[PDB]
Order: sequence, then structure tokens, then C-alpha cells
Amino acid sequence: VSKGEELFTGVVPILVELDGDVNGHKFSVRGEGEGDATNGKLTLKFICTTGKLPVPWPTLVTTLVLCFARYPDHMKQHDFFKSAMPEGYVQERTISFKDDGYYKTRAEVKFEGDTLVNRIELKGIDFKEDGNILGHKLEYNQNSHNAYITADKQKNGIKSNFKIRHNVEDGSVQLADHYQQNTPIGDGPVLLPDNHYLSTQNALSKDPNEKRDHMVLLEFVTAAGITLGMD
Repeated sequence: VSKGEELFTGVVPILVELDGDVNGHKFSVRGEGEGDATNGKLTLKFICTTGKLPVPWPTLVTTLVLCFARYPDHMKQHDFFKSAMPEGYVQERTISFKDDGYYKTRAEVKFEGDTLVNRIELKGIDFKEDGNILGHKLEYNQNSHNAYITADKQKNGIKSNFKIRHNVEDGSVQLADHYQQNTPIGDGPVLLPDNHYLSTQNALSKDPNEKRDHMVLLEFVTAAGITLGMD
């Protein structure tokens, strides 16, 4: 049986590297910070190292480490993400923006030395050049939301579909339909959860002494859904 949860008892350094290409607009992002799974807390600062980010920062939040969610003790059995550590899992998404293009993402989330690394490739396709995304018409925030997890038995992993309602500056909402799949890298044992959900809150800010295009992010992720019974 897996022990991987024992790697997340303290505060763990995080590194995030993303290479992106949306409608031929290429960019890279690097982020560094730390994760504290006992509180379900992530704090990171992201830099667009290629200059100007050509999509809004909120559209990348879900893409830029669910092994740091807080699973309550009566749910430790359903924590797929930590069970696959330190060898990691692959996280793959298709994010379809309604009436606009779609991202396709593939990430490896795994330990490299003492650091939890999230290394991502993103390709974006069929976007409108003066849409809400390439046009930079989204507000700089991310609503709190719940996303349901279900086990993916045939692939030895988990899967999840969920909506993100980005806020447009005119007051409308730009919907981002997420289809997600995770599968382990190593061949060790992994926990296949019962149906539950993750509850997420996000606070986006700016660093006063940072001249480059960037995002300061505080995020909390907490697992819920499994009924407390007779125990």
C-alpha cells in the first residue's frame, strides 16, 4: 500500500514550468512557491518569462498541483494524488471555451529531489483573435467552485469534468468547460477513490516590486463529499 501522503506532512517547495502556444502565440511561464497540504494551501508567484502573456492569467490557473489538497482524515483512503508520489501522475486536460477556442494540456506532477515539480505543455487552438481570451477581456479573479472526482477504473486513475465561469469585464460570463484525466507514472499501488469533490478558493494579486508580467496566487483546495457515517 502507498505511503506517499507522508511526503506532504510539512511545507514542500514547488516549481512550475509551462511552455505554451495559443494560435501560434508562444509563451513560457515559470512559478515558484510552496505547498502546505495539512492546510490545503498553495502560495506561488508566476512570471511570464517571454515577456507579455498573450492570454489572461485567470485562464491558466487550473493548469498551473492537486497533491496539496487537504483530505480530511476520514477521506485519506480517497487521495489518489498523493498515493502516486513520489513517482507522480500525468494530468491531461481539454479546456473548451464556449464560442471560442480550446486548450489541450499535458503535465507531469512529480518529485524532483525535494521539490514538487509541475511541468506543463499547453497548446491552444481555434481562438478568436479579438475574443475574450486573446482580446484580454476577463477580470483578474477566479470564483470559488466545486469539482467532482470519479475513479477511472479502466485507466487506473481518476477523471473529472467541471465548469469555470470566468468573469468578463462587461459583466457577462465566459464559460471554460474542463475535461480532466489523471494516471500514474510509476507502477506502484494507487488509491481509486469513491465519488467525491474538491472545493477550491483563489486569491489573485500583484507583487508591488515586480516589473514583469506576473501573477501572485494563493489557493486553497479541500476534499469533501464522502459521508461521515458510524465511525
